[PDB]
Amino acid sequence: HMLTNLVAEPFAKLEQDFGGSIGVYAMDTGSGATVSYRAEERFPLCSSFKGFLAAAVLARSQQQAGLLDTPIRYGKNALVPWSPISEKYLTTGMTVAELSAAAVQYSDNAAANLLLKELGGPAGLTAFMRSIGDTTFRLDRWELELNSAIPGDARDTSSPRAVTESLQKLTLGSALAAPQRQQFVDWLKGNTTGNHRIRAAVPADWAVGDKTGTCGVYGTANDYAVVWPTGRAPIVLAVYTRAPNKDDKHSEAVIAAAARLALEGLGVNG
Ligand SMILES: Cc1cc2oc(=O)cc(CP(=O)(O)O)c2cc1C
Ligand SMILES: Cc1cc2oc(=O)cc(CP(=O)(O)O)c2cc1C
Repeated sequence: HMLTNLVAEPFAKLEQDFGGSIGVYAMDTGSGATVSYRAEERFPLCSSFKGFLAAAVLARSQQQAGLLDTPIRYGKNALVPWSPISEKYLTTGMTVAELSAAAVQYSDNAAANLLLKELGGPAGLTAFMRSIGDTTFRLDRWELELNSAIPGDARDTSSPRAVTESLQKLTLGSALAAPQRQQFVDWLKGNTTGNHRIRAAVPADWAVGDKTGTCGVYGTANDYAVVWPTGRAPIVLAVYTRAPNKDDKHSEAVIAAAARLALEGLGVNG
């Protein structure tokens, strides 16, 4: 409770300047200390579900040897706006592992939908999240409909706390077997879409893996990350935003600033 109180007022001022709501949960995996701000409210996942999607693929690969190297062929009708990798392999197909890397590191929408199909759709990803003990996460729709970010709509949402707890289980805990855990971490470390979010708050000498989400409406965007500061245990954190009006713009700078405050509250000099 103490650390959450240290940064309560700065968080309130930051979201007031932003003009919306900011939700943050950050966990120091060494001491167990946490920082919360609106950490139990639901926020739209936007593309951030794609990280958990890749983890679910990795979990299935523990039971289905050769899943990762399976080729997937698809037609032009599988392409979705913002499919930067999968459009370049339309005429050849891609493997499940390549689709997973594209979904994580480029937020590729066609790749995400193809992998959702393999796992049984939104309910199948939700079922995987239930299997690791996450009772908050829900995915309901596909790309791009899941980005609607309608105020008060619980579809395609989770909470910053549940996102962080599930991220910890998959990247540092025992939810995945050791080889799959490191592959998930490696995919997150190679993300290309988050340079202006949590990574902007993290010194250059720290390792970081993250997954972004941007809904394109309602000031709604997010990022979650595992951060390895030098000389101490890793930090896991999630920063989610939303705003009341459809035309409100998200802010990457606000996400970076919220990450800075969370790390400061935890006592992580950065
Ligand atoms: C995609 C997926 C969905 C799942 O939904 C479940 O209800 C239970 C599990 C764990 P399992 O029973 O297979 O050990 C589960 C796993 C994956 C990858
Ligand atoms: C609708 C939409 C807007 C986006 O605007 C961005 O600025 C960044 C991305 C990639 P994301 O941050 O979601 O990983 C993005 C994705 C979608 C579907």
